[PDB]
Amino acid sequence: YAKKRGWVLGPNNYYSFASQQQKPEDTTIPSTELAKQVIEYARQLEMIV
Amino acid sequence: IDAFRLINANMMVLGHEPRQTTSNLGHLNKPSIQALIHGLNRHYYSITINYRKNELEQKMLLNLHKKSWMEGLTLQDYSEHCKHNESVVKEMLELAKNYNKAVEEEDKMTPEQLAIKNVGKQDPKRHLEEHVDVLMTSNIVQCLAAMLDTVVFK
Repeated sequence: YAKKRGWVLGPNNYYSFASQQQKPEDTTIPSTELAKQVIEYARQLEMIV
Repeated sequence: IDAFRLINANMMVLGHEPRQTTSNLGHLNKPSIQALIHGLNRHYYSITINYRKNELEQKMLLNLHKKSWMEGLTLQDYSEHCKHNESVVKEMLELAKNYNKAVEEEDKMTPEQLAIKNVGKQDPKRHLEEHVDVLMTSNIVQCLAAMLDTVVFK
């Protein structure tokens, strides 16, 4: 596991790499696809005509 | 508006507006009872009116009256929009209270498909969905109008 992956034994301590990202801010990706979902409602509130 | 036109009194033994050339003179004017009592048709007669409509006068007449720029992309100011939807849900609530008893009692007592629930009624399945029809068009537009400015205005 030390030669393939990380887990480097140093001063009697392993070190596994780790992070995280952040995304609550994007109202923009539910802006385009929601606009598609609202129109395809109103497309189908008519058109069997 | 109407236009009239005097006929001579000497030609009262022959035709007055005679000599049928066409057959379009019958559906362009139908004189009502209040018109044929004063002078029609022994004194004067009526004449047909059409409207000389052309371009660069008629199209620009509507290119300036019933037009808009920002009316589509403008919010309905939710202080009274969702306040309006309160008084629409509550009234179709009462029509749904009215709808529950009405049809099912009528069908289970007598199957006549007829009288006083046919001659002078107003609570069919014509009244309960037009409030739903107004409530969609007022909101599906209003939902989608607030979707554009999220993309367009950053």
